[PDB]
Amino acid sequence: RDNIQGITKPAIRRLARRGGVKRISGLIYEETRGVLKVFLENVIRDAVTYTEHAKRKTVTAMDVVYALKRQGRTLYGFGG
Amino acid sequence: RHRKVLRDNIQGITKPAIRRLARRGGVKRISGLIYEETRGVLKVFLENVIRDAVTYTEHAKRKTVTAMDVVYALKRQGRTLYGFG
Amino acid sequence: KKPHRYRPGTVALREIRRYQKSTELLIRKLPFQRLVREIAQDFKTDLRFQSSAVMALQEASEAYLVALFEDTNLCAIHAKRVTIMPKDIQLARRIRGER
Amino acid sequence: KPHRYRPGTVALREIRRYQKSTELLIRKLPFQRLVREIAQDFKTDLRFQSSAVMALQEASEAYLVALFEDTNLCAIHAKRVTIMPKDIQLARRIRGERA
Amino acid sequence: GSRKCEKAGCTATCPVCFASASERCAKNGYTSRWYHLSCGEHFCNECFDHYYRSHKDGYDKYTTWKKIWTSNGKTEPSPKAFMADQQLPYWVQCTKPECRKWRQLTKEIQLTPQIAKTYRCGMKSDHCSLPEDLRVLEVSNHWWYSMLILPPLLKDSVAAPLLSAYYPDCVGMSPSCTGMNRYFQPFYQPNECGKALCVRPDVMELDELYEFPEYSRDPTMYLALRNLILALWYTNCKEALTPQKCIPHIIVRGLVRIRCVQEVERILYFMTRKGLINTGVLSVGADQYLLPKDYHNKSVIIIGAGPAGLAAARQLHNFGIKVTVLEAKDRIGGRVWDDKSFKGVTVGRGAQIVNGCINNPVALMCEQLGISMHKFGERCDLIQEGGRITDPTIDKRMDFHFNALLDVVSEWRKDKTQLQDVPLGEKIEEIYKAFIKESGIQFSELEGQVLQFHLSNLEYACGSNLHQVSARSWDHNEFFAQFAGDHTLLTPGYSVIIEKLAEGLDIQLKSPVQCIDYSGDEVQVTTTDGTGYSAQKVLVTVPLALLQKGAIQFNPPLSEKKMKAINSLGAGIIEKIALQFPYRFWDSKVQGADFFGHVPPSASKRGLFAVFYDMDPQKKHSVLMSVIAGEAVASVRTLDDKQVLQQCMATLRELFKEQEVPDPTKYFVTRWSTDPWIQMAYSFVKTGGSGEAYDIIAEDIQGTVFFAGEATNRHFPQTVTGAYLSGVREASKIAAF
Amino acid sequence: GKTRAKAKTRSSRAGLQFPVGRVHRLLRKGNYAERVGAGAPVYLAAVLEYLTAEILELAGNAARDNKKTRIIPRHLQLAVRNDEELNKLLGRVTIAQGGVLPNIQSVLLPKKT
Amino acid sequence: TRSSRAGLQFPVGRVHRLLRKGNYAERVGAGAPVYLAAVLEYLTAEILELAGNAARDNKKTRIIPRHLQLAVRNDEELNKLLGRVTIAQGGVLPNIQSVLLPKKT
Amino acid sequence: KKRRKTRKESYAIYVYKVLKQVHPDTGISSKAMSIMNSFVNDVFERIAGEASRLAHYNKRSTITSREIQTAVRLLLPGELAKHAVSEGTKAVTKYTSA
Amino acid sequence: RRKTRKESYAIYVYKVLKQVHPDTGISSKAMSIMNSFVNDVFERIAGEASRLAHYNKRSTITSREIQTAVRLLLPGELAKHAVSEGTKAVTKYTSA
Amino acid sequence: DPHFHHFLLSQT
Amino acid sequence: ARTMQTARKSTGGKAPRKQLATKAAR
DNA sequence: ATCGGATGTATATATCTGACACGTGCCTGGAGACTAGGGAGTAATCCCCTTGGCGGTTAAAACGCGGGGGACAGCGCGTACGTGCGTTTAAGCGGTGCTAGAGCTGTCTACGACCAATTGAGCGGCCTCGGCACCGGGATTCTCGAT
DNA sequence: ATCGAGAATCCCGGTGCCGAGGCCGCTCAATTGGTCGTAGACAGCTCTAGCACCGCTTAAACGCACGTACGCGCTGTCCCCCGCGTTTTAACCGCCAAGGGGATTACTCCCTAGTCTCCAGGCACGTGTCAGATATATACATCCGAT
Ligand SMILES: Cc1cc2nc3c(=O)[nH]c(=O)nc-3n(C[C@H](O)[C@H](O)[C@H](O)COP(=O)(O)OP(=O)(O)OC[C@H]3O[C@@H](n4cnc5c(N)ncnc54)[C@H](O)[C@@H]3O)c2cc1C
Ligand SMILES: [Zn+2]
Ligand SMILES: [Zn+2]
Ligand SMILES: [Zn+2]
Repeated sequence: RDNIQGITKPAIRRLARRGGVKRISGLIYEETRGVLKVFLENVIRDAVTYTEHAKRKTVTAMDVVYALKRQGRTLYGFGG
Repeated sequence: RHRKVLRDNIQGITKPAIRRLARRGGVKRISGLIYEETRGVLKVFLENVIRDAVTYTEHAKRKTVTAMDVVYALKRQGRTLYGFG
Repeated sequence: KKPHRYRPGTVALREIRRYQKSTELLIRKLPFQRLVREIAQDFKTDLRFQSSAVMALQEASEAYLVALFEDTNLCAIHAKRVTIMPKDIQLARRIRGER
Repeated sequence: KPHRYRPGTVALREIRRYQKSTELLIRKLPFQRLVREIAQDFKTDLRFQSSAVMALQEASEAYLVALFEDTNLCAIHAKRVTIMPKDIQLARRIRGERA
Repeated sequence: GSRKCEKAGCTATCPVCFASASERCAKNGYTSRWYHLSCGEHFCNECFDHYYRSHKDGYDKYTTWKKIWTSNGKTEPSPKAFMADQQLPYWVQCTKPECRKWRQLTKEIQLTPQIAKTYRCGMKSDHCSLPEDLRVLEVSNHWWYSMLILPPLLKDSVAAPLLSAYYPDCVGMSPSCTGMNRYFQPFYQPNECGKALCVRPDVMELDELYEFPEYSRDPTMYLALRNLILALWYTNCKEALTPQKCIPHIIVRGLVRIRCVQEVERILYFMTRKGLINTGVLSVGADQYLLPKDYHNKSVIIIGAGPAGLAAARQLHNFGIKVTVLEAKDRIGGRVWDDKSFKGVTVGRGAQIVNGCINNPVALMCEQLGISMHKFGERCDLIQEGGRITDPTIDKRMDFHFNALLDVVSEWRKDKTQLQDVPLGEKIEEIYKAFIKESGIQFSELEGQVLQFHLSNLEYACGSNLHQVSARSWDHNEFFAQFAGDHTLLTPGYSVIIEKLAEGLDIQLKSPVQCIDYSGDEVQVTTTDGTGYSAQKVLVTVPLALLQKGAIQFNPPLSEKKMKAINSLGAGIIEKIALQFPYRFWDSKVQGADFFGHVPPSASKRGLFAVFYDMDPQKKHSVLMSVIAGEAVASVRTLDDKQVLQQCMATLRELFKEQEVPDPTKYFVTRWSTDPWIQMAYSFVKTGGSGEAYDIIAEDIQGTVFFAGEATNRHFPQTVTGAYLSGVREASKIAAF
Repeated sequence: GKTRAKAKTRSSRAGLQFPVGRVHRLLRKGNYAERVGAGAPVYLAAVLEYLTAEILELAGNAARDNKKTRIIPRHLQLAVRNDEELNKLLGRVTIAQGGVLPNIQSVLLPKKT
Repeated sequence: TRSSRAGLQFPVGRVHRLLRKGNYAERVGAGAPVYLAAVLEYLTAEILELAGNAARDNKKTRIIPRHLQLAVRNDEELNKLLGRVTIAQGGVLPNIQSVLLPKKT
Repeated sequence: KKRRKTRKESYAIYVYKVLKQVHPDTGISSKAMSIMNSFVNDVFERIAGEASRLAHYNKRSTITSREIQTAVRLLLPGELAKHAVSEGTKAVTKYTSA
Repeated sequence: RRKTRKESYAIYVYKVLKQVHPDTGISSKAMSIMNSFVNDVFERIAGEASRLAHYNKRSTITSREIQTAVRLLLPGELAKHAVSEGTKAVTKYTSA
Repeated sequence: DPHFHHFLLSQT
Repeated sequence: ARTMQTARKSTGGKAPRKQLATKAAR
């Protein structure tokens, strides 16, 4: 239940702490779940498109490293 | 020659010309030191673009830069520009 | 005797030294995994994931959010503010071209 | 009875014109001499087709124009209506221009 | 599951679910958790999940509502809020007189004002005989509200359309919701400059917190009911607003509606007593009294039947309080006195202008009477003797300088105390001379004469030569929010309002009070002919001048403090002349303007007919009115009416030099100065004086002797409105006892 | 002994107006795959015909709606930049003699009454 | 070992396969995989060198991806080659904006 | 003056034909025609390259219409993907029926 | 039955690490990151060789195209030493 | 702020 | 008082204008 | 502006444990030695299209001079969120079970290059006029300084 | 508060002219029609790795109080930049000259695909350490009052 809300307010605090953000306002967390939601919607949509084309029921990691490469967000450490 | 000296090497982009580009961009009021920095930014952009374009002109061993040269070198920098090829 | 406490910002700045200093993955793996599956159910149903792919989407989540707080933080500092606000998030997203 | 409209009527009306028009602004021979001058550094004694000079003119105006779009959003996000050079530095840094 | 409630201290020994939304609803049985809305209202964990959980059927309905509640409100959309706003059954009270039982409506029924207005038990055996749900009584326990989770939010409030600028839930209305007299603007709008008789929709006033302390923590319910009440009053100001009329317009789900209905009566009576509603010329008779029998036992003598005395008398009478009015003259009205003998027009010998109609009691009373006022235009040409209209540039130049002089006065006074006060006139003069000295600029004789006009206009306003009026305090009242909007000519005259206020009251004419004795158990009042009156309380509304003259013997005597305040104010004076003509000789030159100015030939003569008023806004009849102010009031005291008329006609023939002027065929000249029971026009602050004087004079003595009148209203001195409001003020004070 | 047998070309065969042979040659001669299938440039010519029809359609609507009878590249500028999705396909592409679609920020508009 | 025919330590034949079997040209010349192998050995060499010194600064012996993170992001040119590339388990350089530094007396 | 030139290609008569289909009585200028020409080339190498590496991932060596369907469902944003796939299947089947 | 395989660069990356700081090891995540790094640069340079050969009406990738494409990708100083090592390996190759 | 208060509701 | 003026109102000498800034405002 | 709890953080020392550097075996892809058609270096020419100069006009740029409004420092006042402590609570762990589907390997087959003759189709040269500029005159609208 | 110079902007009308559109030859790339090895759909196994489930500990998440400091609106004060007349001045334009270099066509020829076999390089696969996390106890570095 409430998969999105599962991104905790301390987790968004922690990512802001790694980013070098001192103080966090009120409605930051709603928009943060929204932005993360949009980004994962695009990446998952393109990964599913990469996975239906091989006609395979299982999404692998090379699928999504390819999908991150194509959106100009290349990520090493999983092959390819 | 009647005057017409260098006076301004890379300052051709007169102050009203940078005003005209900014007002195409939708900019109301322009501060004072904007113009020198604007010449600097334009200089950096052209240095990269024709540094990359002159290499395309050198690889064909040709001494004349063409339009396909700079459209290709603009494409490679992710700034693709139609209307020339 | 009862004060001890700290300023609002010592725990913040020391916390920036720690969480900039360390590297590990820090959104919890089962809520994140359920989140990726529930977003994944919309485009197609009855899915299966490798685990390292969920790690990979976790890396894209931390990279994209963390970099968005880099640029959002420079946005709000450029307003002579030390506290980010949602219009700054909206600004850096428009500047990167995310609309 | 001489009386100028105001600081802003020439501005906003002239924004309506120079947004509304289409042609290329900065003049042909100083820009052409500029491209040849920067061109002399990487190689001596070059030659240009004229349309390629128009091409560098077009991409150069479009990159500067987009830079003023974004630095305008920057300075408006400071509750200012005037471009200042640190805003230019911000958008070059936020976008990623700042090497 | 359990049978117990989450809330600590809840007396619900058997929670049942009101929602029954989930096919899995627990009803009266076991559930993992009972969610509490009030002591009598709960919903089970299943129905909670039905809306709260994404995989449940009621989630859509809850997310949509959650969105509207976001584009519309400032409170967090919780499931409990959704429940109280969307699912809680309505309750309505049976209207059968001998029943009056409260009934729960079935969950699909949407309560409306029409349903509430006529509802009886059973409206879809003796349905009225079925016992009332035991939960209803509970609502009238003070702790009941304390265990309400969220405050009531009204639906479709009559106040709503007047408050579209506020977050509905900040003024007691629900975010999920949605031809008045233009002068009715009871609620402050966000970011508004002050204006008279406005209330904040979102904040309780000081007197309100005083009367209803239990709302200081959360004023939500009060504000909603108060705002509704005002909206209803202004929607129809021609009838007494009663609880019966309000109740149908209170729409909110849940048992809380019962608590709202129970509170409306308390707030209604407070609003009535204070004079916010059920006021003006509204008349109410035996068995229609506006306040409970609890206020009725008491008695009052009101001295003076002008706007102040009649306001208080009208209020007290309508309240059900025993009132007798003693008036010195052979007529009521005081400084309201209209001449109805002029052809097709009513001309005030006294007051006739309304200064700022927005929220003005006078505007309300015109509404109640179906009277139309004429709004003055702005134009007022400055015409010279003889003929010349003043050049627009000269006009603007001297207006600017005149007001610049006032600016520096206001700057000079900032650090001066009453002990350092100097006359406004003297101060202006000095500043003027010292300016011509400083800057070599020199004004023409005409420019100087135009300045004199403006000075004259100040003297008219204060009812005094400027060398008598305080530089520090002349405009003291503007510290407080003033009446905004149109200035109008009350064309039918103030007398219509006066008549209406007095109609049916116990008023004794030709009964000048001479003695007031409040040393015994009740006040003994004796007239000049020895006639005795007595009552528990007495209100004096006699003019400032009469207090200054000491025409009434007080025992015990007024305090030294009061006497100092009384003497620190000036009994200001102006006189009026009205002239009737055979035809409208001024139309060519004046061109429809409501008035025209008269440039003074000299400083000494400046207050001699400075402004002429066209007394027919329909431009059909030919009556002019003018005023005598400042020094000129003195110059006229030994002249008979004919002589004053001669000087006015001489003035007009000068102002209209290049044309002929017909003889007047009828006229009057007022002598307020020498009317024994009045002796003035309106108060002002004399040099050395403070606005606080108005408050001090206003102060009751031992809750036994009360004071009203224009000279007791610090916010709104001088005016019929101000006098009227001082009477309403005192009626409230007297009725509280 | 004949190579005639009704000449039905390729474009028509599919009911389009794009060169299947020229696009097909361009798929084989850019080293994209060692083998190129049967009906691939049929599909791809269909996609490009749809896209061409969309952009020229919106430049036609804007072409009447700014009172000309001829598409100029300015109409391609504000033709493309007004649909959301065509802009998202072309968001990194400058088109020459395009200019800027008229955008004015809210703080620049005058603070009148 | 055509690496030994050229004096390098990269697979000329495997890279040569990968140039021929990616459909780049129709045909690939002789000297080219020698060239590309030399370039990649250069880039590999200094990136592992900066991970070498910046690995010794953590007093370790095994380079972990943190050392590749700041080893890339410290030099300008390696950062500009890799400015769009996320490294998994990398983190960030300790950048702190100067207005956040708590000042006082 | 009198010498062989150099055969050349384009798309311009095809763009003119689709202009005849959409708004049949409406002109087009020359630089706009070169804009559309470079547009068709730009999209053409976009989905051609997406077909290249999208066919390279699955250890294939052949570009068929399923690959172009996937690659159009990667570059075309949403509503623009769907009608492109409907016209694409209509042209594959409408081709295949002969 | 055993199982297939799939090449890497890990032995070669290990060898250059032995050239530079020889008594200092490497961890496995960093090894796979270096692996996908050199695949990334390999596809950038081979791709630029494709786009550069696809302009001059030529269908052959010799070393000179790799010289130009390296002089377009790598910025400045490491382009100089990269191309200089490339001439060292072409000339050091063919002089043998 | 005394300025704005409603006259009939500030008589304490 | 100044408030008695209808025709040709004086304007000078007025204290600064106060403006209600409530939070209940949308 | 100094001093001390204190307190989070840097500094040896063991310790298990396991991830990596390494030794054994294998098999297939690197390579080595030929051939062959063709891609491309290399010459020479055609001409054209870039560069250069020079005079005549002048739109634009430069520059001086009001002046006001926009940046910005101070400053007071609200509120919201960082800090820290008691409560919970479900995430991690860690084992256990089940089988769906990735992956392998083999089967059989419909399909893309190879040539190779056949041809109209798009393209360049070359007309030709109508739509956009484009002055040129003229009523509308909006702004800005007045009431 | 609301109303006129007046200046910029929009609405028709002849002109012109030239760039958009169309027409006539015409080389060559599409087209059609067969083959052919082969890439790939297709079947089936396998086993392994993903999914499911259950109990325990607990770090982490949640939630209440609280206070101060961060946001933000008002105030003043300066100046830098906007606006507009005046000079100048160099850009724009037409045309005239010269040739250096792009495009072309041909010529010759070295060179890199293509084949077949040969073998060791790397790569799968056990293996056992020495590098690091993890306590674990221990003395500094700087924070935060309180002086
Ligand atoms: C010429 C003139 C022009 C004015 N213009 C305006 C105007 O344009 N607009 C406006 O709003 N106002 C105007 N005013 C002022 C306005 O009329 C007064 O402010 C208002 O009438 C005062 O109200 P009042 O009730 O306090 O007193 P009053 O009207 O003065 O009445 C007091 C009553 O007390 C009575 N009284 C006195 N002594 C005794 C006694 N001993 N025993 C019994 N009764 C006694 C008097 O007879 C009188 O009836 C004007 C007044 C005048 C005279
Ligand atoms: Zn229920
Ligand atoms: Zn309860
Ligand atoms: Zn009943």
